[PDB]
Amino acid sequence: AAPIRVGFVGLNAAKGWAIKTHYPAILQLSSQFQITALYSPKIETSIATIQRLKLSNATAFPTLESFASSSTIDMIVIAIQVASHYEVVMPLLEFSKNNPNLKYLFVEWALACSLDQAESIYKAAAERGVQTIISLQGRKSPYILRAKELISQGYIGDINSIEIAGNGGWYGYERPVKSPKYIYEIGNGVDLVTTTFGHTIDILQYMTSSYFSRINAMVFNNIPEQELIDERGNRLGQRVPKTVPDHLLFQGTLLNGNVPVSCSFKGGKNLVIDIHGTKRDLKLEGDAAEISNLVLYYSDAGKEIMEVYHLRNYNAIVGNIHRLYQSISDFHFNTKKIPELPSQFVMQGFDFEGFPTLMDALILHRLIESVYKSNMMGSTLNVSNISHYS
Amino acid sequence: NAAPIRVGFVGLNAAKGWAIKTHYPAILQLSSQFQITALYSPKIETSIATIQRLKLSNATAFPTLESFASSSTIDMIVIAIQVASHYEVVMPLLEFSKNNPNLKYLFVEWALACSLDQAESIYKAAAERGVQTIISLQGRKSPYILRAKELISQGYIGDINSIEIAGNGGWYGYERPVKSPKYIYEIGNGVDLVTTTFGHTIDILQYMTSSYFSRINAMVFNNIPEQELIDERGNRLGQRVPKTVPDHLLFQGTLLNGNVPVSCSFKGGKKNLVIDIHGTKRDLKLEGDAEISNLVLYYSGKEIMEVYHLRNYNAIVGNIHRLYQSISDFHFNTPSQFVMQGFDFEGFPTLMDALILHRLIESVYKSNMMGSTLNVSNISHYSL
Amino acid sequence: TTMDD
Amino acid sequence: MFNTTTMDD
Ligand SMILES: NC(=O)c1ccc[n+]([C@@H]2O[C@H](COP(=O)([O-])OP(=O)(O)OC[C@H]3O[C@@H](n4cnc5c(N)ncnc54)[C@H](O)[C@@H]3O)[C@@H](O)[C@H]2O)c1
Ligand SMILES: NC(=O)c1ccc[n+]([C@@H]2O[C@H](COP(=O)([O-])OP(=O)(O)OC[C@H]3O[C@@H](n4cnc5c(N)ncnc54)[C@H](O)[C@@H]3O)[C@@H](O)[C@H]2O)c1
Repeated sequence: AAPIRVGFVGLNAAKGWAIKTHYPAILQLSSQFQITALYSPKIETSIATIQRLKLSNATAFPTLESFASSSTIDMIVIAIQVASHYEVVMPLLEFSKNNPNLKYLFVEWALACSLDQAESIYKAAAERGVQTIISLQGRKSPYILRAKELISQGYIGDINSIEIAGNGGWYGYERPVKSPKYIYEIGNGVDLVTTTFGHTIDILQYMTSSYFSRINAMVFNNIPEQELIDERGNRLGQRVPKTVPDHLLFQGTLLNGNVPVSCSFKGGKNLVIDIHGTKRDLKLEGDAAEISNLVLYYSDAGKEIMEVYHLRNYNAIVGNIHRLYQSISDFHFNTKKIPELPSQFVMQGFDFEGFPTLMDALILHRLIESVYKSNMMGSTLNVSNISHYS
Repeated sequence: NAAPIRVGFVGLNAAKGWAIKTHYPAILQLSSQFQITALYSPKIETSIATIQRLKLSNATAFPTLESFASSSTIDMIVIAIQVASHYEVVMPLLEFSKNNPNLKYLFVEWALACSLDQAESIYKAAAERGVQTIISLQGRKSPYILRAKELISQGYIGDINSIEIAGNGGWYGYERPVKSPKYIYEIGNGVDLVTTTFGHTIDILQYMTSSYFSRINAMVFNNIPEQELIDERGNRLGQRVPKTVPDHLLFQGTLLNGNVPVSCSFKGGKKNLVIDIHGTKRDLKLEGDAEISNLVLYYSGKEIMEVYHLRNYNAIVGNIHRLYQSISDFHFNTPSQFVMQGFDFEGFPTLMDALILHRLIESVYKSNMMGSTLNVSNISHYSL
Repeated sequence: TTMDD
Repeated sequence: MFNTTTMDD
């Protein structure tokens, strides 16, 4: 019937992730989403934001307490630094018992700075009985879904093997004197493994509809000191410490078919995912949330066939969050009208419809932990039970 | 001393085999420097047949290993037989060879033996015999391997930030030629994805980068236990055969020099090879369609790609040719012998080089079994 | 860029 | 050549 009332923690018109992605989506989908509540530590900014965006329905709350309690909210969105997720969401969840209308809790990836915090958060979310949503928007990319479709329909045949090559961000030999210090210190929830590799390995499991059984990882900090740089792209003859990793080696096996997976992630061509099937090979590529290109190959007298799938002018960064929101709306308003559906689901798993949940994020955090665990202990781990309960 | 190296062959056969396609054509070209004086087969009729088909005007067909290995008409023995028979033939041969004061070189094909144990015994015995040894790791003589090795060593690409390797190898995929030896598909017979395709490749890698590994981790697969037989047309004969050798190898590790990350994937199928070396100043890529064909250099408001490709270079016979060349040069112009080539440009790979490689290959299997990352930084100094 | 968070 | 060449040893 009526639009979904959205309360935002982390929406800021001046800066941040939510203004570039979440807002533009909620803007397009005004018929279905409405922002009714903002919370910042500084109330002046919440208010400033409401005026710059002319949020004719937004109320700027002064406290987490007040915000989380308000019954003018159907969905809360958390879009703040990962290091503050746990400290803000655990309280918020307690307070939120004073809102009978709360239905959805939407949290950005990563969920927390550690598997422990992530478990606590998931536990608490369940106790609260709301539907949850994590921001693994890769699951909504047009490329990922076509690939998944092709694969699940037998178009490449059985998966023989997979290779992944990846590039990570500012974890090369250089750092913008701009970018913060919290990005480059371990345990703050943002890094090569948790982020770049997290998003990628997830879409891999999702496209192939399989989890891992065994994995082995080596994690590197071969670049402990980074070279600062300006906006011109020139070095400022200044060095800064970096405790987060600059390289990740990862190999493992998928449960379904015991498929070999070789992966390399570097800190500095953004992304290549090579899936070799018995009938066709499938390749996904990137440059500069993309993923921007999908390619399929087939093999006196032989024929070769190349299928390219490319959306000419597509903005993945806003594109994927959009489709995530759209997918939440289609679930709420039941656009494909299936009267026979309950109001809530634990996880998406490998289903096409719906969206990733905190349970999906938890499983991922479990896989991330196991990676680090593998590296330190220097051993190959059996991870095939991760993804059992909660 | 102005005299040609007199060569005794075990495994030279004019009808079939590796040595006829590679070793012989080389020895043919280099007649001024190499001469075949002795053949041994289990069947003397074939040794003789070979001598006549090739008009080996100086060849004597010996009836027994004993007689062959003892003959003093031989300066270099070459072993080019199935890997599974190396140990059983070389250990005796080495004993007998004490009756030849002229023996100077022992040349053995890769792989050395079916196991690290056999390989150790063989190396031990080779040392006790005091001859110069040579293993057939001929990639160490590829023009491409050498160019890449130079560029790298002259700092032309900067520091190595990371390495990726992708290989396809042999008939270890879904299909297998109907006329094809059963033994090369049963594990422990010295021929397989790891020992062979990966052996040769990882070796040239260590050689190009002048570094051994410190830590490694491997997963080895047999996801294809039954293979589909095929004819010469390339069509399936609706028949299946067991295969206990691997169809996939995952390998990751670190090089000692610089602690460089190395990601490797090897598949059983049938783009042969890509070796991607990422340096601080440039990228270097080696490709093939498992004998390297092509070397690419990438550097940098403008981008540059440079391709080094020799034309009419046959790598199969050419790299083996070049190995005999360096053995010839050695016997004639130039320590009297060495332990190993290590990362040197000149000289040739020896049994010690092969041993170190067998040690790494053993570790690969050990890592897969133990299920843990291993420290291999000592295998270039002493036992595993 | 804001995407590096 | 879809046969077992001598190089496959
Ligand atoms: N690919 C992706 O899905 C993607 C990309 C980038 C960032 N992210 C995630 O989105 C989240 C937000 O990133 P960001 O750079 O916008 O973070 P941010 O902390 O800078 O933005 C949150 C905003 O909320 C306010 N705020 C800051 N700390 C707060 C606190 N503890 N309590 C209440 N309000 C607070 C501030 O005004 C800030 O502008 C992070 O978890 C990040 O990992 C995801
Ligand atoms: N370096 C490379 O890239 C490369 C490539 C292919 C093969 N090889 C190696 O070359 C060697 C020879 O391979 P091959 O397939 O030609 O061997 P092969 O056994 O099939 O042929 C060698 C010949 O030696 C004779 N012979 C066989 N068994 C013998 C024994 N027990 N005692 C004495 N003589 C015997 C036979 O006449 C046979 O024709 C093997 O070690 C193989 O691994 C190396």
